[PDB]
Amino acid sequence: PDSWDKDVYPEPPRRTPAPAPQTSLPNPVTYLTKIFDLLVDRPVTLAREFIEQQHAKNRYYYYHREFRRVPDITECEEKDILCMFEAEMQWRRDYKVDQEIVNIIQERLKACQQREGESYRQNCAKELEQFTQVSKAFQDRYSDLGAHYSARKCLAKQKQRMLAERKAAKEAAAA
Amino acid sequence: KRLFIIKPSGFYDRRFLKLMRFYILLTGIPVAIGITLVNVFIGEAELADIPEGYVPEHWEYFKHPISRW
Amino acid sequence: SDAPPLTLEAIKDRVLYVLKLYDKIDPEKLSVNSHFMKDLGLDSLDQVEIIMAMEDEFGFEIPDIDAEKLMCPQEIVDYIADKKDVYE
Amino acid sequence: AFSAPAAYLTHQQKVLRLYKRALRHLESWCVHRDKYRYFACLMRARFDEHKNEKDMVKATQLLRQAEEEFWYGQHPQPYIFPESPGGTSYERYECYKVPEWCLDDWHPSEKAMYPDYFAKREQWKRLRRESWEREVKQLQEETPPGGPRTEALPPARKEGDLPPLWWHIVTRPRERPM
Amino acid sequence: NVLQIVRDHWVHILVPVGFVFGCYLDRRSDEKLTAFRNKSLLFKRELRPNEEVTWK
Amino acid sequence: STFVAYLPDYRMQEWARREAERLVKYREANGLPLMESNCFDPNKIQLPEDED
Amino acid sequence: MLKIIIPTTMLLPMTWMSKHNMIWINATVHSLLISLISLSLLNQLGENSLNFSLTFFSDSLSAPLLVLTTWLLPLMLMASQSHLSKETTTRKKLYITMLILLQLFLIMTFTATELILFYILFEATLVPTLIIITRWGNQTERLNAGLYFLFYTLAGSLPLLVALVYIQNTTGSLNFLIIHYWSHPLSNSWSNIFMWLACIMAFMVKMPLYGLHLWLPKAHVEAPIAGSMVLAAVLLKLGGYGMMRITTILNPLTNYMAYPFLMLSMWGMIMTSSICLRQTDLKSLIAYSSVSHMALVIVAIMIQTPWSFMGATALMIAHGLTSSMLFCLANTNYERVHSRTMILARGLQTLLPLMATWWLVASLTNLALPPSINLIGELFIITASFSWSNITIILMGMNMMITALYSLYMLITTQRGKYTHHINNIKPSFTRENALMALHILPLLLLTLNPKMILGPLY
Ligand SMILES: CCCCCCCCCCCCCCCCCC(=O)OC[C@H](COP(=O)([O-])OCC(O)COP(=O)([O-])OC[C@@H](COC(=O)CCCCCCCCCCCCCCCCC)OC(=O)CCCCCCCCCCCCCCCCC)OC(=O)CCCCCCCCCCCCCCCCC
Ligand SMILES: CCCCCCCCCCCCCCCCC[C@@H](O)O[C@H](CO[C@H](O)CCCCCCCCCCCCCCC)COP(=O)(O)OCC[N+](C)(C)C
Ligand SMILES: CCCCCCCCCCCCCCCCC[C@@H](O)O[C@H](CO[C@H](O)CCCCCCCCCCCCCCC)COP(=O)(O)OCC[N+](C)(C)C
Ligand SMILES: CCCCCCCC/C=C\CCCCCCCC(=O)O[C@H](COC(=O)CCCCCCC/C=C/CCCCCCCC)COP(=O)(O)OCCN
Ligand SMILES: CCCCCCCCCCCC(=O)SCCNC(=O)CCNC(=O)[C@H](O)C(C)(C)COP(=O)(O)O
Repeated sequence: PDSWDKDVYPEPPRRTPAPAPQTSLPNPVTYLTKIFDLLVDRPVTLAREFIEQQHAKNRYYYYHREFRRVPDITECEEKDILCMFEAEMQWRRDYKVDQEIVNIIQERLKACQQREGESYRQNCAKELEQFTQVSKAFQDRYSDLGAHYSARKCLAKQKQRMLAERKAAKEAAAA
Repeated sequence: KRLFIIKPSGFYDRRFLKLMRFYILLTGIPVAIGITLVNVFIGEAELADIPEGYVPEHWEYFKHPISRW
Repeated sequence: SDAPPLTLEAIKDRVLYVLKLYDKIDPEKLSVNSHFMKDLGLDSLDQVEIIMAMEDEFGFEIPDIDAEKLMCPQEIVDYIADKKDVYE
Repeated sequence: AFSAPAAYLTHQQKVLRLYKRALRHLESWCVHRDKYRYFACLMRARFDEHKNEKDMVKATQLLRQAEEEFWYGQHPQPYIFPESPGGTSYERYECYKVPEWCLDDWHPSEKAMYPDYFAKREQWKRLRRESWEREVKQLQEETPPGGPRTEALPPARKEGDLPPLWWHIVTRPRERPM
Repeated sequence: NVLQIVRDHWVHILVPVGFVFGCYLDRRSDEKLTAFRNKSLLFKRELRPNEEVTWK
Repeated sequence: STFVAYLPDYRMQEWARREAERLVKYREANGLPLMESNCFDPNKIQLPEDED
Repeated sequence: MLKIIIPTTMLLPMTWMSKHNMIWINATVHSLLISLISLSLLNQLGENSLNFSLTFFSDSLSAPLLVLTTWLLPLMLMASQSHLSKETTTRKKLYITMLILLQLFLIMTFTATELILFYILFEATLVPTLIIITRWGNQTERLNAGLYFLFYTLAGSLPLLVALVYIQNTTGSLNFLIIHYWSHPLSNSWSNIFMWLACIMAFMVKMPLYGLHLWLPKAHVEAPIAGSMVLAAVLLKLGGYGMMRITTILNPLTNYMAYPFLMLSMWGMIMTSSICLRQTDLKSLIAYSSVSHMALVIVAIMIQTPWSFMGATALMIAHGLTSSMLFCLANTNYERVHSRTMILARGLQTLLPLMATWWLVASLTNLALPPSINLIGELFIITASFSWSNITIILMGMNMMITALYSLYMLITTQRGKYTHHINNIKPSFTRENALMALHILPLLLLTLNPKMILGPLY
């Protein structure tokens, strides 16, 4: 339905064929479907209608919490505990959001593999490539930090990688 | 012909099970009925934007009424 | 359900049945109180074949130490009865 | 199972036990009744061949080589009666055997059901309590000074005596207790 | 009626009273750590037309 | 058990999911990479100048 | 944190001013009430710990441990009041006082902000435990057990004291937050190697690490039932909690200082599990099982990954519940037949069916049946260890098998077969014993529904 964003959770246009009977025999599946409909789906729908009638009477909402952007750990001087505290809390919240991004991408991948049936190896390549890009980025940022991770250790990992990349590019320029 | 079956006493285990069921249900049937009545009549809140210049209370960031309370 | 509780009377009829189906025992002169070696003139091997016939009869095996002494049909009846818990 | 064992088996007992074992394993090998009956008569004959030997030494060597033959030719999977110590039903009903002393821990509401059974049980308990001392005294009377020599117990000998140490033999649970 | 049953069941107030006193002392302890109340770069806010403190 | 079952989302997992949804929508709506291998801005880093 | 603490202290005069025949009722009621109030520490912020004040704070690591402590107190009271019936009023009040002081010391230790206060409370727990073991212990061997429990512990903890005061002299603080935010790498030097050892060995001996574990069979077997319950459920977890806290100042040295402790813990896992297969005493078997489980926790803490820390937290909680339940189950039979030998009483399922059900469930959680939290913790630790090195699966796999073996061995030996003919004093199960077993078991099963609560800070 419209409850969730179809841009973050997309799906193809859902092509389904029309029934083309070839025999005089009655299809027991469709009769069972009519029986199921008129014994199960209608009482359940009525119950839900009443429940939502009672819901509409008392309507209240909640709001997603928004967080400002505070200075990160790079612009905190070495022993300033308050800047360090706020930077570390911000880094932790960002780590949580990145975990959820990888989760969304993995959900897409799984849904594609199930949906595409026998053709998943070709029809889910974009989902696989998207996951590969996200996984590579997430791995660079947080892998090998260990328990007792922190923004300072993430910064040290990034700086080590940046040094290696700079030196590699410099010796490639001499080639 | 009907013979006597020598068993250990089953009175005490049965009494314990009845007492445990009784107390668990005594307080857990009202809770089930209360959660049902809340879910049906009160319900969860719907996500909305924060109106202009408004600042919500800390409990107004959760959707379930019981969690909010 | 399964088999009806055994009655000493059915037991003893069955032991006498197997005993008159034995070629070394005179049917018209065998009694529930006849000693095997003493009255009927058998030896230990005849008595062993007789216990083995009794286990084949009642479908349960009898230990050698206990058997050594089942020397008359009444003793076999008593053994089977006290083993299978029959009072009448 | 019911008889007190002796210090040793005689040559005759060993020979009879080997006879029975050989017959049972032969029946295991000879499935059908007629063929088993034939070979069992041949066995009985081969057994009777040395029936009247007077030299104990040669009889012992015959028994020994017969046991060696039995061991080499035994059935690896002999027939066992189902409730026998190797049977498929050997101890099947041991989980249903409850000792009688459990009945004294029953709640009075449980004994309210079955009043007659429990009256008769009180009678049995009175009987045991009033027989115990005579049993102990009789066992002390009939026993040599250097302790008992076998596991054999004497019967009752007086007017209203009971055979000593009878309670747990008489009040066995049952062999199909449920 | 209630004299001696109070005298034998008055011990049932000690632990609830201790609970209340502990809540009170926790609030007093909170009252000592207000140096950064409405002063953090993440949660600093404009007071409402009538409120005095952002948390107590 | 009821109290623990209805504990409010102070661990901020719903919030994190909604935040990731906003970020993913904005980032593949603009053609931007879903995630960047650098957690911190390289313009705010001052590496040691010479490496040999 | 004051709201939880003051009532616990209140419990003290409430029991000292109670009537002679109401001590158990009063203590049990108000212990349960305290446990309920504590239940409110499970609400955790996420990014950081809840800092109530300068002195106390609660974590997601901490919250599960506190709830388990407070919940264990009423169970210990239920388990004690049977064998303490003949005791005088004053000595019963003294026993309850020991249990209350132990609970008070434990709550404070888990929530202390800095290491020196943690050390003082972590060491103060020794006195009530020793008094309980040596004064109310049934056997003559209790005196020897008390000495073993004391000396093994102090020989580890005094170097920790020296190391802590040295660290505060060089760093300026022992507050855990400052310790974490200002962490700097430990160089590879002999001084740092011995600082690492002095920071680690106390918690190693508390766990216990294999080879330094000999105090535990003695102390856990010779103690009264409540002493054994608290020794297995909570006091072993002091080592794990302290190690998880202290390993933040030890990086990057742990990378290679952990090798001998990992070797000891894996091989000794196999060793203590095998020992459980040939044990004639039933309490001795449960003690060695605890050792085997804590070896797994030591491995998890030493390899220092988020999955291993999550698994360690879950396994600590699950072990605390299961081990206490097993000790109580053994104690019921001991109360019946007055002997600890496992083959003395056999076929008890024929005589006590509901207790046999409790036995089966405790044995099933001990071997970590899915989806119990015992298996959650064990599986997370095993996965982290696999990442650490793929060859750990062989040791981990072997341990799983031996654990199933001795768990079902204990179950089969005590519950199945035929009853010993001579013992005729096995009375029906009391309501107290059945309720004690249920109050152990229901919480464990309930925890499966909400796994994250016992997972920890890393989650
Ligand atoms: C026991 C004795 C012995 C001891 C044993 C040990 C016991 C120990 C216990 C210890 C205590 C534990 C305490 C824990 C408390 C936890 C409570 C809690 O967490 O609540 C969670 C949760 C609470 O919901 P929520 O998240 O707050 O609400 C979210 C929504 O806003 C809500 O949505 P909504 O508002 O739209 O929904 C409406 C509302 C009401 O819904 C309705 O009224 C309508 C429902 C649909 C009906 C449609 C048909 C009916 C009408 C048709 C006919 C009439 C119409 C037609 C008539 C005319 C026809 C022509 O929904 C409900 O209220 C559901 C009922 C909730 C009951 C919760 C009870 C918790 C009790 C806690 C205490 C425990 C005591 C235990 C004993 C209690 C007694 C049992 O409740 C549930 O989880 C219910 C579960 C439902 C499951 C559905 C089935 C799924 C099965 C799939 C898996 C299985 C597949 C196969 C498996 C493998 C097989 C091989
Ligand atoms: C003997 C007779 C047997 C036959 C009878 C059987 C009867 C049925 C039994 C089976 C019942 C199955 C119930 C299945 C669970 C349904 C509810 C479940 O989902 O609640 C869970 C929650 O369970 C609780 O978290 C359990 C918490 C643990 C309880 C602890 C008790 C108090 C502590 C006691 C001491 C503990 C010591 C150890 C502490 C570490 C998870 O809820 P969640 O999916 O999120 O809910 C989504 C919507 N919400 C969030 C708004 C509710
Ligand atoms: C029964 C259970 C008891 C508890 C278990 C306690 C475990 C404690 C073991 C400690 C683990 C290792 C300790 C130190 C790490 C390396 C040890 C050393 O052998 O490694 C080499 C050290 O070289 C030599 O081996 C010197 C050490 C040899 C002298 C020590 C005697 C060891 C004999 C074993 C005695 C048992 C000790 C435990 C008593 C119970 C490394 O070469 P090097 O790079 O140059 O030195 C690194 C240090 N630097 C950087 C400062 C220079
Ligand atoms: C129940 C059994 C438990 C046994 C535990 C025993 C091991 C405990 C760990 C070692 C204990 C002593 C460590 C000292 C405390 C740390 C203090 C510290 O780190 O200071 C060091 C000092 O390090 C030392 O002096 C330690 C040397 C060892 C002295 C005592 C030896 C005792 C035995 C050592 C080996 C045993 C340790 C492992 C055994 C485990 C138990 C089997 C560096 O400071 P500086 O002097 O300023 O050096 C730099 C400036 N120049
Ligand atoms: C397929 C399974 C394997 C089968 C292989 C088995 C091989 C068996 C071969 C034959 C064994 C022998 O000859 S064994 C040779 C032993 N010889 C003797 O015993 C001679 C003295 N006889 C006596 O002592 C008694 O008369 C006594 C005979 C006991 C009867 O006594 P009763 O009359 O008072 O009962």
